[PDB]
This record gives sequence, structure tokens and C-alpha cells, in this order.
Amino acid sequence: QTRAGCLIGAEHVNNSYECDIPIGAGICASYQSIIAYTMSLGVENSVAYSNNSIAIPTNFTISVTTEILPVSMTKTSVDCTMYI
Amino acid sequence: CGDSTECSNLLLQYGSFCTQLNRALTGIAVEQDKNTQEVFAQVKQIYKTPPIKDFGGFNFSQILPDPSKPSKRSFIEDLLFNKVTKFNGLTVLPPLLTDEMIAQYTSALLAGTITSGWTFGAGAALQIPFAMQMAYRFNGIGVTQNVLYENQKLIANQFNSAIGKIQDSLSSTASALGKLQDVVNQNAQALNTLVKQLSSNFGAISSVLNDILSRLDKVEAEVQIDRLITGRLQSLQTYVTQQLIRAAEIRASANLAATKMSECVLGQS
Amino acid sequence: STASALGKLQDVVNQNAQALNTLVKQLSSNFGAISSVLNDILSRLDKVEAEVQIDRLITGRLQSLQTYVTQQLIRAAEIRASANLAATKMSECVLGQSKRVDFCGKGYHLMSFPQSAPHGVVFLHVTYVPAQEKNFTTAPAICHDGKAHFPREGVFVSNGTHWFVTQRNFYEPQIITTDNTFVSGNCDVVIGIVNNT
Amino acid sequence: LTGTGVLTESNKKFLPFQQFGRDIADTTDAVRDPQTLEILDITPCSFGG
Ligand SMILES: *[C@@H]1O[C@H](CO)[C@@H](O[C@@H]2O[C@H](CO)[C@@H](O)[C@H](O)[C@H]2NC(C)=O)[C@H](O)[C@H]1NC(C)=O
Ligand SMILES: *[C@@H]1O[C@H](CO)[C@@H](O[C@@H]2O[C@H](CO)[C@@H](O)[C@H](O)[C@H]2NC(C)=O)[C@H](O)[C@H]1NC(C)=O
Ligand SMILES: *[C@@H]1O[C@H](CO)[C@@H](O[C@@H]2O[C@H](CO)[C@@H](O)[C@H](O)[C@H]2NC(C)=O)[C@H](O)[C@H]1NC(C)=O
Ligand SMILES: *[C@@H]1O[C@H](CO)[C@@H](O[C@@H]2O[C@H](CO)[C@@H](O)[C@H](O)[C@H]2NC(C)=O)[C@H](O)[C@H]1NC(C)=O
Ligand SMILES: *[C@@H]1O[C@H](CO)[C@@H](O[C@@H]2O[C@H](CO)[C@@H](O)[C@H](O)[C@H]2NC(C)=O)[C@H](O)[C@H]1NC(C)=O
Ligand SMILES: *[C@@H]1O[C@H](CO)[C@@H](O[C@@H]2O[C@H](CO)[C@@H](O)[C@H](O)[C@H]2NC(C)=O)[C@H](O)[C@H]1NC(C)=O
Ligand SMILES: *[C@@H]1O[C@H](CO)[C@@H](O)[C@H](O)[C@H]1NC(C)=O
Ligand SMILES: *[C@@H]1O[C@H](CO)[C@@H](O)[C@H](O)[C@H]1NC(C)=O
Repeated sequence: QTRAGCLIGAEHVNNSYECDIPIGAGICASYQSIIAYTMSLGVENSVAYSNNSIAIPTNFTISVTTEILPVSMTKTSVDCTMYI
Repeated sequence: CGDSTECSNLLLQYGSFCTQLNRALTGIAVEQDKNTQEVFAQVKQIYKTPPIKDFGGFNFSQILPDPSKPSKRSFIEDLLFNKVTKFNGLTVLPPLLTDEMIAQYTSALLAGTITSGWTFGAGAALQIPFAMQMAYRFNGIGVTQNVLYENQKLIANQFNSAIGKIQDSLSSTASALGKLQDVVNQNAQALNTLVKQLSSNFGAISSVLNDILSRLDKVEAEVQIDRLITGRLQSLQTYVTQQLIRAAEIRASANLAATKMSECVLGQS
Repeated sequence: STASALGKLQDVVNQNAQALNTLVKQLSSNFGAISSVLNDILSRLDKVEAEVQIDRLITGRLQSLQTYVTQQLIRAAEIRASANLAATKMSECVLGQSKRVDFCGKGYHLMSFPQSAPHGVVFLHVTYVPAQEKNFTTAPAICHDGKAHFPREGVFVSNGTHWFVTQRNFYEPQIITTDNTFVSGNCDVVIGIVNNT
Repeated sequence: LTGTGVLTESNKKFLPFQQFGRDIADTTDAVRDPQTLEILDITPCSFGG
């Protein structure tokens, strides 16, 4: 039983993974016997902040990424007498 | 229909309107989670501020999460939450992201942007003291960094006074959040009038299926049922179209918000 | 090798195909008539009565057509917005280097390349991403002879014994000279002043 | 009056001339029984997705 309802066929665990099938109300599932659990926002780290420390990169990389954008669709025309 | 064999049989031969309506509603429902994810989920990891707080004289206690509260919501968030204010086949589904993880994303953003600066928006977060990030940010509006370091205390005091005044204005003045309230009211009244449409004759002798079924025979009730079906279908179609228009508007606004937070939070626009 | 990387265009094509297909399929529906074929309901019936059935079919088909047109209009508005954004990216990232953060690629932008696609465009974004960090030690200002010196452009760092000035996105040390420093007042107000030469 | 749901005790009170109450969209919420003369409220049976 969860906040969004209930699951039948799944077994709850107390771990945390970045899930792929969102269930709802934070609960979400994975295959691994199907299991469901609480999603993990991400691996949590703490920056060692202070008032006198910086972090200057010493090397670099160039990455080529891609993105895709639709610009148009097919042009369609429809009669009235012929169709109706 | 509402649990009627005759109504289901009559609705069956009306094509596949229902499938289209359900598909459209599901699409616009998924779009909300899409919007929230594409807005907030900008950071690969989750950061947490160190317990020792000394930001060169500034003060963020009213915006950092408060561990005392179970929801870990900062004070301003609680003020906002306090400021802002049945079953007939329609249902409300919960959002995928609950409030606590949303608060955690906000805290991660707000604690990365304090110590790391803007560098955490491109590669890996790099620590740097706040009093120097301000020098960098003056250096980006045509004012040399010369100014700041002689005016650290005055600037800090002005910032604290301004943030306190914002707190008081939010606490006292009502209806300061008109846009969100308007959106909520619009949704509520749309649902309410959709519910209220169920009590219209539409030309039928009554507005209840069971009674006209129980008082008539299965030859003449056909016409009355047909009138009711077509009227209700028209109303539902209208409601769906209005929902689509409003959803497109909200998507435009969310795109604007994502752009604003990517450009102004992760760097100096 | 990896498929499913072009979900948007495939989704657009599938949406158009589904809308057209269901519009066509709507012909077979009855809409409360006696049949979905005009010729048979015309032949089996007589004049003053079949008119009602034909009217039912006509109004049902007309409603379906109007619904299809409205859906087309909404989708057209969405595609217009997307194409406006695409034109903007075409104009200000292909034809020049962009400054706004995270508009053209993750990291500091270098350029873009356009490629066609059956109903859209594909941008290859060439960006820049640093790595291999360290710590060093910082001080906001360096005062010599009692008067402060701020760096003209860069930031102060040190490796324990020798202080150096560098730029912000690449480790590169330089000795300090007046050529890259400018004075402002005396070091008594700034919090973080450290001695040096 | 034909309906389908689950009946339960209603804590409200009707006026002597009152017969049954409805709230919105002709939802007959409470009904007095014609024989024993008490008001029971009706709630729809559980449904979901
Ligand atoms: C910065 O990172 C690059 C990326 O790996 C390094 O380039 C490699 O260097 C090694 C050592 O000479 C070579 O064997 C590889 O062939 C290089 N990679 C490529 C793609 O040619 C580079 O050495 C790093 N620089 C520093 C100073 O650490
Ligand atoms: C930062 O602001 C907080 C909130 O205003 C300060 O906490 C309050 O400080 C006042 C005056 O010192 C006290 O009267 C209150 O009792 C404090 N409230 C709480 C909940 O602690 C805090 O002192 C400020 N700190 C700095 C360094 O400016
Ligand atoms: C710079 O030195 C600090 C320590 O002064 C290093 O900080 C590490 O931070 C991680 C993340 O929380 C901790 O798990 C480690 O224990 C810390 N190391 C310590 C305390 O020695 C940091 O890795 C160094 N480098 C950079 C780029 O910050
Ligand atoms: C910090 O960097 C400076 C700059 O190179 C280092 O100083 C040089 O160190 C090398 C190697 O010991 C010597 O051969 C040079 O004569 C030094 N030059 C000067 C001007 O001192 C210094 O050793 C580095 N220190 C640390 C702790 O890394
Ligand atoms: C950075 O912060 C540390 C810790 O708050 C400061 O160190 C303190 O400095 C005061 C002033 O001399 C001393 O009285 C304390 O004993 C110091 N404590 C520790 C733990 O070092 C440091 O001065 C700050 N530096 C800057 C440039 O702001
Ligand atoms: C930097 O050096 C100057 C002088 O070399 C320091 O100024 C004074 O130095 C004398 C000699 O030790 C002290 O008796 C005074 O107390 C110093 N005055 C002050 C205001 O500190 C100065 O302190 C040094 N600053 C740093 C950060 O090392
Ligand atoms: C772990 O998960 C199981 C099943 O979901 C639950 O019964 C148990 O209380 C949880 N906690 C621990 C500590 O086992
Ligand atoms: C109604 O009439 C029947 C038949 O006489 C009787 O058994 C019953 O007690 C009556 N109920 C009331 C409330 O008078």
C-alpha cells in the first residue's frame, strides 16, 4: 500500500535507485522479481566549501553533442463533398 | 453513462471519441511531469551546504532549509505555502514528484550556487568563497571589482534589510501571489461547471438516466437517451478543448521559467 | 548503431499517421444510423425518412471533421513555436558564438553544424568542458607597500609558497607584475588582504 | 428511487416536511426510509483505475 493506491505483484525494498518506470508519489519500480521502492534524486555529495579555497581545472575536453528539432509536418488537404 | 447497459450499448456505436479523449488527457497529464522535470532537474547530483555558515557577512538562514521542520522547507517557503489556499467519474492524480524531493532540488540548486558559483552549471562544481563571486558578478555589469571590497559591510546590511523587508511584505500583504491563485481558480471553476452540466435536460424529459429508463420502455427511451448522450458529449468535448488551450499556455510559461532559471541562476544574464 | 535517438520526429510522424488513420476509420461508424454505407440505406429505404438517417451520418461526419481540423490547428501552433526556436538557434549559434548559458550545448559553446532530416533539423553542437581540478589557496587582494592591488583579469592562487595570478577556466600560472595588477587605496578595509611582493 | 451504493448512518437532521436531500448535480445524498423513518446517507461504491 502506498500513497497513490496499491501494488499487487511487486515486493517493496528499502534501497534507492534512479528508477526508470515512475509509479507516483515518489514511489517507482524496476525489474532487477519486480520490485518497487523510493527513487533516489542522485548520488549526494558535499562540496568542501571554505572561505579560502578554490578549484581550478587543469585540463579540458571537447564533446560533440546532438539535438533534434522538428520544423514542419506534411501538408494535407480535404474536400467536403467527396468525403462527407 | 453511469452504469447502464443500454447507455453503454448506445455509446458503443459512436465511433472512438472516448479513446481520443482519454489519449489527449493522458498526454496533457504526462506533460505536467515533463514540465516539472525539465525545469527543476538541472543538476546531475545533490549538494548539501556545510554546517558552518560564514558567507562573508551575508545571511541566508531564512532561505536555507531548516532541519527542525519535518518537511525541511525554508521559512519563506512556509510563508508562501500558508499564503496560498465530489466523485462522478473524474479523478485527480498525484504528481510524480512530491514536495520533499522538490524542496531537495531547490536546496541543491541554492547550495551549489552559493559556494560553487556558476561553474557547476557546465562541468563539475568548483568551490570558491562567496565574497569573491560577488567581485566576479560586479565585474560583469561594467563596474570594476574595486567597488565591492570597500563596501562589503554596507552591501551585506542592505541585503539583509531588503530580505527582511521582503519577508515582512510577503507575510503581511495578501493576494501578492495572484497568478497562481488565478490558475487554481480557473481549473476549479472549469471542473465545477463541468459537474454542474449534468443537471440539464438538453431537451430530454429529465436529467437522470435511471429514472427515465425505469419509467419508460426500451423503444421510446431511445430518443431521450440519445439527446442526453449527444449533449453530454458536446460538453465534454468543449471542456477537453479548453483544457488543451490552457495546457499549451502553461507549457509556454514553463519554457520561459526554465530559460530564466538556466540563464539567471546558473550565470549572470 | 543506437536507435530510438530520434524519438521526436518519429513521434510527430506517428501522430500525423494516427490522426489520419482514425479520421478515415470514422467512416465505418454508424453514429446511430441504420448503416455506415450511403448506397444501401438509400436503396433499402424510401424518400421521406431516409433523409433523417442521412442527416445523422452527415452531422456525425461533420463533427469528426471539425475535431480533426482543431487538432491539426493545435499541432500546427506547437510546431510553429518549435520552428521559431529552431530559427533562433540557426541564427545566433550557427552564425555566431552564443553567450547565454545552456542554450546551445552543455558547457561553454564553440559552434554548431546543421543537418537536414525528413521533417526537421539536427544540430551538432561543439562545446567545451573542463576537468582535472586541484585546490590551491586564495586571497581576494594583494597589497604591496600598504596599498591594495587587484588583478586586472584573473584570480590569485598559491601553491603554499609562491603566489600566482591566473585566468578562471584553465590552470596557468604567472608571476605578478604591475602589468596585470591595478591599485585602489590602502589595505585596511578589505577582508582577506595578505602580504606579498 | 433506484440507485446503487452503500448505505450508512447519517448524523444530519431533516425538517418534518423534508423528505430527502441532495447537494450537487442531483446527487441524492441522504434519504429517510419510508417505514421506520430514519435518515441514512448513501455513498457510491468504490471505483478506481
Ligand atoms: C588532458 O586530457 C587528454 C585527454 O585524455 C589527454 O590526452 C591524452 O594524453 C595521453 C598521454 O600523452 C595520450 O596517450 C592520449 O593519446 C591523449 N589522448 C588523445 C585523444 O590523444 C592529455 O594528456 C591531458 N593533458 C594533461 C596535461 O593531463
Ligand atoms: C541571520 O538571520 C537570522 C534570522 O533573522 C538570525 O536569527 C535571529 O537573530 C536574532 C538577532 O540575533 C535573534 O533575536 C533571533 O532569536 C534569531 N532567530 C533564530 C531562529 O535564531 C541570525 O542571528 C542571523 N545571523 C547572522 C550572522 O546575521
Ligand atoms: C581539496 O582538498 C579537500 C580537503 O581539504 C578535498 O576534499 C574532499 O572532499 C570529499 C567530498 O566530501 C571528501 O569525501 C574528502 O574526504 C575530502 N578530502 C579530505 C577531507 O582530505 C578535495 O578533494 C581536494 N580537491 C578539490 C578539487 O577540492
Ligand atoms: C610552487 O610553485 C613554484 C613555481 O614553480 C615552485 O618554485 C620553483 O620550484 C622548483 C622546484 O622545486 C625550483 O626548481 C624553482 O627554483 C622554484 N622557483 C621559485 C621562484 O621558487 C615551488 O617549488 C612550488 N612549491 C610547492 C610547494 O609546490
Ligand atoms: C575564514 O574563516 C575562518 C573560520 O571562521 C577564519 O578563521 C578565524 O579567524 C579569526 C580571526 O583571526 C580567528 O579569531 C579564529 O580563531 C579563526 N578560526 C579558525 C578556525 O581559523 C578566517 O579568518 C577566515 N578568513 C577569511 C579570509 O575570511
Ligand atoms: C603585513 O606586513 C605588515 C608590515 O610588514 C604588517 O603591518 C604591521 O606589522 C608590524 C610588524 O610585525 C606589526 O607590529 C603590526 O601589528 C602590523 N600592523 C597590522 C595592522 O597588522 C601587517 O600586519 C602584515 N599583514 C599580514 C596579513 O601579514
Ligand atoms: C525493509 O523492507 C521490508 C519490506 O519492504 C520491510 O518489511 C522492512 O521493515 C524494511 N526495513 C528493514 C530495516 O528491514
Ligand atoms: C408497518 O406495517 C407492518 C404490517 O402491519 C407492521 O408489521 C410494521 O410494524 C409497521 N411499521 C411501522 C413503523 O409502523
